[PDB]
Amino acid sequence: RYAVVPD
Amino acid sequence: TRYSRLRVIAEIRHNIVSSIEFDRDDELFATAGVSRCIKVFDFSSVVNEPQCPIVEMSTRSKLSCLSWNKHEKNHIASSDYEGIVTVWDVTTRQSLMEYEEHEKRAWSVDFSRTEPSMLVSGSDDCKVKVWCTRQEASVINIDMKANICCVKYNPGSSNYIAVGSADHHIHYYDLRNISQPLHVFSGHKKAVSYVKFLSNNELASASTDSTLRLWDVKDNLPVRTFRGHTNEKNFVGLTVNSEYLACGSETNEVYVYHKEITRPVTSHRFGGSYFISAVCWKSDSPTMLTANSQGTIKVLVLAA
Repeated sequence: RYAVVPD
Repeated sequence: TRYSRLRVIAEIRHNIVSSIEFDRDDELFATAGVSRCIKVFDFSSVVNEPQCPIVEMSTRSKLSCLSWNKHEKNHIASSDYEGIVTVWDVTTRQSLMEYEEHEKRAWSVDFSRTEPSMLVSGSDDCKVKVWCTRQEASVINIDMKANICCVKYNPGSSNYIAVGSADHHIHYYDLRNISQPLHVFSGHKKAVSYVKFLSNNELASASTDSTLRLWDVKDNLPVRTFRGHTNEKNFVGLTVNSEYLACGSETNEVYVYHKEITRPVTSHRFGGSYFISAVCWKSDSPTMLTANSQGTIKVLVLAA
């Protein structure tokens, strides 16, 4: 997954 | 009253663009993202013509962020999904430095404005690393407790950095004494994905709590919370100048806020479930670069 902020 | 809309003055039709940034003179801009290609464009050509980058540099991994050097016209840094922080020369296409200490993806890189050979990165490895272009090894390392989404130098002094953390806080460090941050700003309810300075004393942040926030780093105070956009998941971009904040949205819309007003001044639908992925003001002007998850680039301008 790309450009997904860490939780 | 001053502005009510964003006009499209140019569009480069298209992969996620993670970063779009102007060079030191706002003459060139660069894009980079999942396609593993740092592209440099001439701004005036883009505005005036009916296309092609003037430089294309291929990389080994997807890029998360770009930062142009504030003194060396031709130098630009990148962070990538392998954790590598690279300094490039866009004229020779050389990788000048390849910094490989991070053990996980690096989400950000930032060249200091006032000590321009210094650059800082942050990573999912929970480390902040400060680098100097004349040295192969990191100069400063801060071991933090959570993934780091963004690190930004204060525009007036290379001694201060803001760190946007997955722990929901902004950690503001004086690099001369890293034992404790100067201050930790709480208020966001989810990871802090971006931190950007409006001025020496004014710091903005974005978070996947669907807010932007404004903070006072002189007196360590919360100032304001901005709402209207949708940002629960992605890196959607944050850019600020002396008066305005702009950010992306998972609705494929760009939002603009004036720093004194909590609800948007205006917004623009980019034209599926696309998200805006990168934004950058042209300094303190009403002109902005924007890009989305389809790879489309638009030059927008605030207008009456």
